[PDB]
Amino acid sequence: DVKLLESGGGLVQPGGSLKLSCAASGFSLSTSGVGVGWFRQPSGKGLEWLALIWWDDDKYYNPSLKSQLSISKDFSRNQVFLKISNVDIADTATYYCARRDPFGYDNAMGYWGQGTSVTVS
Amino acid sequence: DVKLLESGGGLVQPGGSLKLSCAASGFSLSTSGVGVGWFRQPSGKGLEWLALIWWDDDKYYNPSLKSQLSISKDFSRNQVFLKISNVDIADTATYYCARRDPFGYDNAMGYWGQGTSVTVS
Amino acid sequence: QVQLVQSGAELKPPGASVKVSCKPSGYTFTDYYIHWVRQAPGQGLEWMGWINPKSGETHYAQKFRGWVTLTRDTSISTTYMDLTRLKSDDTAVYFCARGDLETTIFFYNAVDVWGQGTLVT
Amino acid sequence: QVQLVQSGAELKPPGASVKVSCKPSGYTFTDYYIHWVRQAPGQGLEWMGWINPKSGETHYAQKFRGWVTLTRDTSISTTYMDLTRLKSDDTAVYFCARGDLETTIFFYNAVDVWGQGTLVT
Amino acid sequence: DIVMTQSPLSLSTSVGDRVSLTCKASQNVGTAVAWYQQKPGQSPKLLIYSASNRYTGVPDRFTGSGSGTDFTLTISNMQSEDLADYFCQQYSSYPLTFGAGTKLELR
Amino acid sequence: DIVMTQSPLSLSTSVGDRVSLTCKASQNVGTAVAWYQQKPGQSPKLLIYSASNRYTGVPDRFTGSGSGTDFTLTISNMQSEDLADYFCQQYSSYPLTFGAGTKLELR
Amino acid sequence: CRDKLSSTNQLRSVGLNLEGNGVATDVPSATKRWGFRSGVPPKVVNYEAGEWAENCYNLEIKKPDGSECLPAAPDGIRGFPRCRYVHKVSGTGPCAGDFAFHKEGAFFLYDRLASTVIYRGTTFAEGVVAFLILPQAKKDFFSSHPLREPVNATEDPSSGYYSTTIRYQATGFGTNETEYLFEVDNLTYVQLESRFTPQFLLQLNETIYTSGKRSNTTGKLIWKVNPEIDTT
Amino acid sequence: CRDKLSSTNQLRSVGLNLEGNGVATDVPSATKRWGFRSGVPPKVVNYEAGEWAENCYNLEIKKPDGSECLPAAPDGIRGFPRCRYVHKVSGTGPCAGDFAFHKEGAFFLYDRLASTVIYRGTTFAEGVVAFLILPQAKKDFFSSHPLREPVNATEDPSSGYYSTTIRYQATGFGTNETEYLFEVDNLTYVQLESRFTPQFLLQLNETIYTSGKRSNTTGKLIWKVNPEIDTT
Amino acid sequence: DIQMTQSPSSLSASVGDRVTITCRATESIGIYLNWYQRKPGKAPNLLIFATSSLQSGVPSRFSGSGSGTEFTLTISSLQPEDFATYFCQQGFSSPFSFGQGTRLEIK
Amino acid sequence: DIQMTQSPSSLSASVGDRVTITCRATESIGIYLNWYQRKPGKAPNLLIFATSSLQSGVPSRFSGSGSGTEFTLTISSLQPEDFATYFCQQGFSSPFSFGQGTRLEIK
Repeated sequence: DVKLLESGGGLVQPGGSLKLSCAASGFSLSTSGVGVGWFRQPSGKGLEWLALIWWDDDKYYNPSLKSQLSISKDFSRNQVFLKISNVDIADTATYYCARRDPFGYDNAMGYWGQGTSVTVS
Repeated sequence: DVKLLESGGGLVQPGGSLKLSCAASGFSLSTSGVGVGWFRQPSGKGLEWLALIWWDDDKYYNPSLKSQLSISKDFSRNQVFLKISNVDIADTATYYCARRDPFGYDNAMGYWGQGTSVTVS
Repeated sequence: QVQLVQSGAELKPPGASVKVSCKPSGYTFTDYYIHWVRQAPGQGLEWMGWINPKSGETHYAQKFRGWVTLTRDTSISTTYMDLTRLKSDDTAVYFCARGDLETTIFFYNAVDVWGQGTLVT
Repeated sequence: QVQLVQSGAELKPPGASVKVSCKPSGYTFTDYYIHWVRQAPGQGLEWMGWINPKSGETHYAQKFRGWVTLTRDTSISTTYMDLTRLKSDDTAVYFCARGDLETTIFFYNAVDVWGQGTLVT
Repeated sequence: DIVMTQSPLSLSTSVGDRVSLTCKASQNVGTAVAWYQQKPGQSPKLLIYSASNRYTGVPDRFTGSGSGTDFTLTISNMQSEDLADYFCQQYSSYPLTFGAGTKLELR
Repeated sequence: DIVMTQSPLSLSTSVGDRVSLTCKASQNVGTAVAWYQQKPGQSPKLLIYSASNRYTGVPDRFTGSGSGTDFTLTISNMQSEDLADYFCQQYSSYPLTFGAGTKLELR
Repeated sequence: CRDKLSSTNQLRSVGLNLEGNGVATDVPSATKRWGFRSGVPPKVVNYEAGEWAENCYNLEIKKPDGSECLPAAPDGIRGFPRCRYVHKVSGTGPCAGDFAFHKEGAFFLYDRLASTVIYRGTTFAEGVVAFLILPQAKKDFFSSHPLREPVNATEDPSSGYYSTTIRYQATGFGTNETEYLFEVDNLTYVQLESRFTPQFLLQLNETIYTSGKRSNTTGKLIWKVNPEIDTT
Repeated sequence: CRDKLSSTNQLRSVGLNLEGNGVATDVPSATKRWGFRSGVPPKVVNYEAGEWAENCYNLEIKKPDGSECLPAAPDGIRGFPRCRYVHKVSGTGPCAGDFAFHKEGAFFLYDRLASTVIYRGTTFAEGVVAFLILPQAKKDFFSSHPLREPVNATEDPSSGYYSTTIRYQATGFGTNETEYLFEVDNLTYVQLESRFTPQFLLQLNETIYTSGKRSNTTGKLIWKVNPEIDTT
Repeated sequence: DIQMTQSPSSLSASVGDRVTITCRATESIGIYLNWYQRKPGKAPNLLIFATSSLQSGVPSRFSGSGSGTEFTLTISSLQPEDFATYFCQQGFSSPFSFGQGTRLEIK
Repeated sequence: DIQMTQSPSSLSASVGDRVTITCRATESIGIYLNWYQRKPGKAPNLLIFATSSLQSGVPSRFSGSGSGTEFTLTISSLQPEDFATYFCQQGFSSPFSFGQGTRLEIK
């Protein structure tokens, strides 16, 4: 079983930046298997960000949020990163990324990984 | 007017040889105009040899007679020759060659030239 | 006729430098690639990389140890495989194979025209 | 750098021979066609023909007078335009133009690299 | 692009109650949806592939239903250990959204 | 290949007699023939082009006739100066041959 | 091979297509013939010009470490000869070598230029360098030859070189490690080394695109290409 | 033109057809491009091989003085590359030059050989010498190239190179003095520089040959070619 | 024996002038001929390769081409060295005759 | 780092013998590699050009070709000089490793 892993992380001053990240232990990251989901805010309220990450195309679920975020990945290691900047204090969460194996075009990316604790001060 | 000319000639020992010949003064010998007729025996009796001379093909009217004859020509000068050999005494004549302009395929070669006096002893 | 004349053998006593001359004759000094190969006695040849004497570039395999660079005075008939950090824990006989400079490289690994060699201990 | 060094001028007195040296330097002795051109003073150049020094062949224009052949010792740096039947009724300055031997002949009439010349009277 | 709603968080149940859940959307999604559930203190797990199919290890009580702007989740029976916040999503547009989570009280 | 005959040498005429000549051949020549005449002490001259046509400078008394194995020469009138040995030939084979010459006596 | 004229006699001067050996590729077999090298210096050739051809390639390759495996980006002019279609192909596997050298003598050419090495971007018809020609044939033969061939070009290249794609996905590299998904309109299909040239793929952009299409926008289509699907 | 590789790098090695410049001839226009020379020595080329082509020539030329203007008869092997048709052409005008040299750089080739000069007899496709090729392409490309092209030859050359004639008559020589009667079966026709290639002439060997033919055996036909006759 | 006719006859000239020179073959050739030029008191120097390509080290100002019987040298922007006598060497065949023609002068 | 594996291991041999030697690339290459041979106590001499063409001055007896990972040297009619050690130099890429393998001996 692949273990989706999370790293970040921890306290950030507001208006700051953080390269939030995840990794897939035991996984062969490749173009096969499409991509990875991305952190959702467990804090609630309710659901937040997902990323449309394709091995050849990082896409933004809600591009207005790009004022604080951008996305990139590593294939030499199974890793993915989030370029957090201009942090909003309302966004603190343990943040769950997820990587379900795609069902071909039906890229239903569940399979949540480890939590982290994003906080601000 | 082209003058067909004849040269030879004169006395020949029997069983001998003679390069009998003719020439066309004032003429442009060429492949145009086809060819030339060839000596006929004026001695008679009656008609004798004609040659089927084409600028590209000397032909023999009666090839059995080739034991005494063969034919060749010069274009650098308007001249034609007969390779007489093994002479038959019965063949003495003044010998008239002729060169009528051809009527295309109708190569009616009249236009007799000068006489010569072929004799033997 | 190329003759890449070369320096005599020496015992070590580690930490030595030891430039190795490879002096051609019968050849325009900069017109072929210069080598740069070595082997422990009792061992197959080690590629050392090569140099483009026209420009002096290192190419580049022994830079991994960093032990060698070449002196390349273009006004003289030789080059020197300058060595550093030489140790007696790696004896070798150095040699100078010749390549084919100023050509498209379809090589044709350099011919071991020379030969002799320089033992070090 | 080709330099086809050449013999001094002389007055005639007809019936003279007079070889004319044309001694190259800066050139392999037999690797280009050798000339062999001349002119009366007050006159345009006369081609004299040329020689293939690799085999010594005459080529061949002045053979019409027959006045010239060349001495071609291949162990020396010169050839001689040997002349015969020289007369004072045809003065000239001889010259030695150079061709392009061992090539397909697309010529390119020989260049008058030399020059100087040899006047004869 | 598209928004979604789900039946309210405050639902109440007892063991063995057959239950169902619903969601709604502002666009006719066709069958491009999925359902999932999560329990507090735990990462979420997916439940329904497409409009009806279920993910591996999902209990035999669960199948999806509906199409377009309206979907439901059929859950045969109830077990107290099966309480979870339940969710659903359209895949037809971006950003993707989930219906509000819901859970049932053991009452 | 082909042989030919002609009316006999011994013919006799007087001035203004219309006359004609004939020849025969062993093959159907079609129209490939010619006629000529010669006078003693003189080179010959051609008379009839093809089976009927005449050569330049031929008198208006003369035209050819016939085809194949049989040909004739029509000569309107007679003049004593027009006597000559007359001949004809096939061009259809080689060797080419002429009919025996003929002439008419002034009697 | 000095012969008599190898020394300085003029030679001229255009690239020729390697397909004259019946060569065709499924895409990876082309890369099978090249790979990468090696820290050996690159070489280039100057040409009067080179041949137009139906099949050529555009390339970018990536490394998993983000380098990303770029082929050199030379300052030479990067236009290239008309080619009926080209295949841009892109992405990792990695370049262990520092450049994408040919193994076949396959000069890569564009704009009367060629090299022993593939460069980033613009198309690389592959070929060999012609040498010959009478020095004055330049005023005659060259009017139809590629130097003036644009003057004598027909209008049919508009149905010709215009008909190309850039969508191949080079997943992985080498004969033991690669796959070629083919994109269409953010759709993908399983690679088919048993099929060649985008006209086939065009059917997919006119048929499976018409139905069996990504009506479901959850992601790029990943068509499953069953051999039965390939057959029908 | 030394470049970097002109000195000794291997080059290979076949003749190429001059018709790539749109060249075609009425027969004398081909000789217009050659004529004869001059007492300058002849040159030859060694090839691996050369190109098959639809149009080539066989020659013998004569002098009115009986010399007769013969082109040299070399001891090289005289087979030649397949050619769909050839035109043997023969007879005077005279060779003032001592050989029939090309003026165009038109190497005359047969049997992997070529020369700057036309030789007696066997056909001379005309062309230029290719130089290039990877040294190992000989085991690959050459299988379809003229060295092994007979292996990959189709059976269609039987309708191809088989379809040729030898009947042209070169009366006179040079642009101010020549005519080309065309023989058929001891028939001749007026030259037609406005028509090209024996297929046209073949109609004459199937039509005017069928009627308007030399039924009259007095001599070779000399058809009068009226421009109306040429037209119809 | 094709003569190398040449014209214009010698001409007056000045610097910056553009001029042409032509050769007329006695017979059409369609093949290369070469041109030379000379300083007075000196041997001629090849000026242009027989194929109408400049001899190496010749200035860009030099030009010219031809076919058949006509070959035309051109020079643009005359310079003082250009008052050299110009010539039409026969090039392609025996005997290799040498044409003569204009040179330039000012007075 | 493609290793140049080589086999056979050294072999006994005699004059007139025909033998082969092969190299095995660690990875397929399809590209040239070169072979060398050496007298004992001496530097190796190129034996064959990397493209499987003999080095100049090499006897006709030498042969061999290959593709992919396999390259096979051949020798026919062994002669006393052929007991030299043979090698598989890497040819086409960095690092240019040098293979080792059979040499011939008799006893």
